[PDB]
Amino acid sequence: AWKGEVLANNEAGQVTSIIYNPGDVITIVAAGWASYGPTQKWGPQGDREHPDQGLICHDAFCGALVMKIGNSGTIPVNTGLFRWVAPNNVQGAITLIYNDVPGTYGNNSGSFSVNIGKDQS
Amino acid sequence: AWKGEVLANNEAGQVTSIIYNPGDVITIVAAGWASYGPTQKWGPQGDREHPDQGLICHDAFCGALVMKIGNSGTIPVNTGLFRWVAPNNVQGAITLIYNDVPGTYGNNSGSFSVNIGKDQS
Amino acid sequence: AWKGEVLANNEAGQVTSIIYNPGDVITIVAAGWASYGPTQKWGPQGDREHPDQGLICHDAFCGALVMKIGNSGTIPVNTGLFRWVAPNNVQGAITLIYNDVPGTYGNNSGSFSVNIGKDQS
Amino acid sequence: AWKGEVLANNEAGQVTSIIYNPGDVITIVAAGWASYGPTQKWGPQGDREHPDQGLICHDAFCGALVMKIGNSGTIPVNTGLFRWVAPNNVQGAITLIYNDVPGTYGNNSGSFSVNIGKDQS
Ligand SMILES: OC[C@H]1O[C@H](O)[C@H](O)[C@@H](O)[C@H]1O
Ligand SMILES: OC[C@H]1O[C@H](O)[C@H](O)[C@@H](O)[C@H]1O
Ligand SMILES: OC[C@H]1O[C@H](O)[C@H](O)[C@@H](O)[C@H]1O
Ligand SMILES: OC[C@H]1O[C@H](O)[C@H](O)[C@@H](O)[C@H]1O
Ligand SMILES: [Ca+2]
Ligand SMILES: [Ca+2]
Ligand SMILES: [Ca+2]
Ligand SMILES: [Ca+2]
Repeated sequence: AWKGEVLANNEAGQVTSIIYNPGDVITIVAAGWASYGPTQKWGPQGDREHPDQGLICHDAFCGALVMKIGNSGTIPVNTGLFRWVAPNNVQGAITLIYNDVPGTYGNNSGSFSVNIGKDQS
Repeated sequence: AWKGEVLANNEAGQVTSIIYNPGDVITIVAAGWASYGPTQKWGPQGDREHPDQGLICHDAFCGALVMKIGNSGTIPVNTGLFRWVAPNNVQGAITLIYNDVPGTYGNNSGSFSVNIGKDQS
Repeated sequence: AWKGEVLANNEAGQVTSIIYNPGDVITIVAAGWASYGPTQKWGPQGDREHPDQGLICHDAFCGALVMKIGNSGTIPVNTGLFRWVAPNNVQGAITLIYNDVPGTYGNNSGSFSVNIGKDQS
Repeated sequence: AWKGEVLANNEAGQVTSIIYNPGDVITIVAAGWASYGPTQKWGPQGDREHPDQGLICHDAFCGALVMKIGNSGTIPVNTGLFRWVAPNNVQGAITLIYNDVPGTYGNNSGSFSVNIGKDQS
């Protein structure tokens, strides 16, 4: 299992120790408070009012938690994944990432605390 | 395992099929958008910019997801619980509850989708 | 999870720390060598070439591992149960027992080693 | 998980759909009756009274269930493995094999039924 923090201002995100292998079932729980610039903070689902101005993940709000598995495209995590299995032919290390516009992470703040584990399968 | 909705304006909470028994380990993941009044909506962590005016759970923000197990006091859930074990002498039906001030539920809207599962022990 | 030994000579059997509750999924793995009287020893499946002369469990061979959940009747365990749900409504402490005819346990010998845990549900 | 059968006269063994990966925890439960040549049949622990005359696994009796993980050596399975981690960092597909002397499988009969699953990690 893996337990850690994902920094909102980290454009490259956080490569965890979790290698998602074919057939794996995983569970992720994410918590905390982060900002993509404003004084205000949002949780791992991000800001439902802010427009997508070129986000690394277009299927989640600005300020949401997302991930990559190996060299996959971005996949929404939001508050977490419950006994989740990946789409075909997706595998590799899980990288966790705050959803913002590339080049605009510098004014970000806060973090999410995240637990990942493998479930029975 | 249980999957269901928890309505923000339901003061009674939502009873799930989950009976928490001594020794049980559980995982909860909660998602979605709800309001305790304002036209704006918050995820399962609630509104961190709002004061506690006599909330059912003082250990969570207003608009947060909370729970009771049998006749326990309120326990925070927020975005979820990862492989969690209850305090001794806490057991019975899990009821999920939106965190608000009692009697002020009428102006609430939205809801959270919540998965609960028992883990290996 | 529980690990312990079940003696062939114990007509009372072995209480475990596992309480089976409705909806629980369990796994048991049993190993070792025992006898209901003969010099030869058998594993937890017992002796397939021996007639049933009034065994505590008619659905398993003489010398097999069986169990009770609370005050249920006997349920075969044999070498174990993989991610098993009680097919009947039963509840309570699992007790493990060597399958022999009551009062004939005085010539029995050996024991089985047994692991039991609850699985995700 | 994988649910299948292992035939006593299959010298190569049965390749399963389970790929053991680094960090995996597995549970195996095996049942049934088989023979390495005699009339009698034995369970997945094999015959504790038969000498080792060059068995493919020296850590298990003749007629026992064993396996290989990738190009590992033979690993005893017997009645099964409870929440088990592979030693020495072995990894790869799990192949299940009846323990007998190489070239003497031709007179074998019966089978074991086997369940394999991955556990939480
Ligand atoms: O839309 C994303 C964008 O939102 C605001 O304009 C922020 O101040 C920028 O840093 C960037 O995060
Ligand atoms: O702080 C609790 C309180 O918050 C706001 O004022 C809402 O209008 C009320 O309905 C109540 O939910
Ligand atoms: O059938 C059961 C019976 O089997 C033999 O007769 C044994 O010697 C007895 O002690 C009893 O275990
Ligand atoms: O020791 C193993 C050996 O045992 C007997 O002699 C069998 O007939 C052989 O086929 C072989 O399985
Ligand atoms: Ca920004
Ligand atoms: Ca309200
Ligand atoms: Ca006896
Ligand atoms: Ca043979």
